[PDB]
Amino acid sequence: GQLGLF
Amino acid sequence: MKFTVEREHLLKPLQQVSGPLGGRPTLPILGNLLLQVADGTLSLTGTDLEMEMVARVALVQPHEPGATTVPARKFFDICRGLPEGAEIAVQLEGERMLVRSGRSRFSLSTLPAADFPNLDDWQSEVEFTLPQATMKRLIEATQFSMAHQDVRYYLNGMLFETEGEELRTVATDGHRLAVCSMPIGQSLPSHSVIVPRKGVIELMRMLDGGDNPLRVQIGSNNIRAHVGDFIFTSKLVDGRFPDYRRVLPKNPDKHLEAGCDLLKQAFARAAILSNEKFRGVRLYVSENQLKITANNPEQEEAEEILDVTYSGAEMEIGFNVSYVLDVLNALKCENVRMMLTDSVSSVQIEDAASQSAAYVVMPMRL
Amino acid sequence: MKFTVEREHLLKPLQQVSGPLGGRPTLPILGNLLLQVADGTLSLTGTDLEMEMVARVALVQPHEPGATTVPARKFFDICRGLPEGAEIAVQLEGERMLVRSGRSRFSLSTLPAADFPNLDDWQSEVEFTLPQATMKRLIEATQFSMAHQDVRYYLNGMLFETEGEELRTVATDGHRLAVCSMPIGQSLPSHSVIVPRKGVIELMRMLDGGDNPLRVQIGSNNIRAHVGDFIFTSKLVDGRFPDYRRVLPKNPDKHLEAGCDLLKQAFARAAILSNEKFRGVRLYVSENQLKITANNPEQEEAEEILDVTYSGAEMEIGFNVSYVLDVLNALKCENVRMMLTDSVSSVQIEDAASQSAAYVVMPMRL
Repeated sequence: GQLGLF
Repeated sequence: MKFTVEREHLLKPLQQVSGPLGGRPTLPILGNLLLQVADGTLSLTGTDLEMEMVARVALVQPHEPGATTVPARKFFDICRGLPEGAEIAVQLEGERMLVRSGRSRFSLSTLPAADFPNLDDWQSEVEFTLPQATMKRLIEATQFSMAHQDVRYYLNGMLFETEGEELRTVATDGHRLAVCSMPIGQSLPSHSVIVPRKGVIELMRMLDGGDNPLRVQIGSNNIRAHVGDFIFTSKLVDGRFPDYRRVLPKNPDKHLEAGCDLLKQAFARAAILSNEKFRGVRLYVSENQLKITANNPEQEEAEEILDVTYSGAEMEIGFNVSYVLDVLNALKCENVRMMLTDSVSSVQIEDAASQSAAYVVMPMRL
Repeated sequence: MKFTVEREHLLKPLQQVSGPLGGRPTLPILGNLLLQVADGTLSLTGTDLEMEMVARVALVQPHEPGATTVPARKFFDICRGLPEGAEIAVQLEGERMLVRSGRSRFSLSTLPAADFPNLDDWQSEVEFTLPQATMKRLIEATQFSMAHQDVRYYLNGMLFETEGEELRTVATDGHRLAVCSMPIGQSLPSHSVIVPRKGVIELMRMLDGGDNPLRVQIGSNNIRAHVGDFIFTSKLVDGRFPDYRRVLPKNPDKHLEAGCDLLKQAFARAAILSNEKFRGVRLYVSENQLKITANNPEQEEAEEILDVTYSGAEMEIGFNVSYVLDVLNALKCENVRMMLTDSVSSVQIEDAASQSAAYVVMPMRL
């Protein structure tokens, strides 16, 4: 799924 | 309080000041506009407690000083509903305000001007003037990346930073980020503040694309912008906004360049067959070629092949196609550059012929 | 099944047949378009069970007969998303339909053509041809008076009645009624049917504004309209519509004439200060004058005065300003005639220069 920048 | 003025001289001011009003939200008073006559000037003020929009109109006809508040929507609709070139005479009659034009009469209910919400006085610490178009470019280039109703409310706004001879805006929702900077020819102190989502919109809407410059004033807890005869002021959001310098990919060795429009249209068609929930599309990069694929639960499949400039190693990487399209839509340039690292690292996108704006998007896992 | 057709030859048909669909089909296959290739023609059909829209597209390129159904919106979006001048090659391959254009490929899920609804056969009982302009006039003149989600289902539609050489439409929600009749140069049998709201909107959408004749066929339970290469069919509403002849005010001797725009603008302004629920306004008619007043709970008041032509007797009558506005907004004429009888009677409104359309509004109890 979607990953996070921070 | 008394004043007579042309309909067309009230329309834009009324439209602008009614901007901060979210209909009939909080207190009843917030659905009203503050009317004030002082000197040969009529001032109109709309507010939502968080921000305020003030319009000043020159009174060339006889007038009497005073203040009151009236229902914004109704007063505006009345003025707009009257014929073009209409003279509008307004006079306060105790608890109601009488509006007259031709043989049309209207009595509006009021609320004490003394009870109208007003932002406490504050002091600016930074001041500068810049073209309206520049402020417009800054906001448009990053607005789409602000979070909406995120717990970390400080993300639900836009960062405005003064650094060197430039003004910069930053927006991110944790998945994608946008940063843009423009020079204003003025030496500026280093300052960073977060403007609430609604303030950004109001500021944007306040630009008439005119030539008249924009005067910006920033304080520790407020921001103010003067355009023509309008003055916008908003509180700021508290909290540490992420540092874009720490989000920009550190080693985007692989560089792909492609025509922005063919790229956008390909992603747009592929998105049709992407999962409606997660919007994932797959990018396959090979020598001078990009293959975009999409599939959904029912196993439909979209495939797009485009010629691009790329000499790096082959790799596959997934992305939420909407985040990608938002970026390509904001760039509106001729060619774009995509700088990648690997399938689990964010990608930085930007105009191939300009680094004034940069976009970072975290890939999807699959 | 296979065919290849230029993009611009498919867009119009696709848009038209997707008319009955609404983003939320009630049955899965209703969200699909039936595609059939036979005798050098490609037929596309969209349906929502209550009505269908069929488009015939000539195939001047190699093709193979057959049929299947595919997602309407997805197919339409793929086609319009392709570049202008694109050749769209389509071929059925079992459970999927492949769409190719340039280096763009799409595989769509299908549903058996055998499962596509078609409305079991019916017989035309009344037929006539009329100018598209006449149908547009008949619908626009009355559409607004149809009921919105009324338990008496037959009021949510529009009555189409043939009498003598005239085709007439009637619409009513119980409070107000609209009726319009136009000669169609044919001697027709006395007949009437009720077309569902959805069907009325579809008939209007299919009018292209040209000289193509409109062929209408009416059955015991269906209506069909043919324009150019499009065929629309809808189920009729099983009801017992009211008789407009019996609702028309019984001889309203007091005739008031006024400019439609001035009258509309005066009503529009007064409505601003009317009850946001009952929307009531009051009319005071006297020698060549009309005074429209309005007030709400907040104790706000609006007053409009205008010169009109009136020689009758003085009276005060109340009306729902929206009903009055709907009529004046439908009339696109210079002057309007209002025919009143008394304060407890309904009023009949007409273009002062045309009796082709009549409107009846029940007054509001004072």
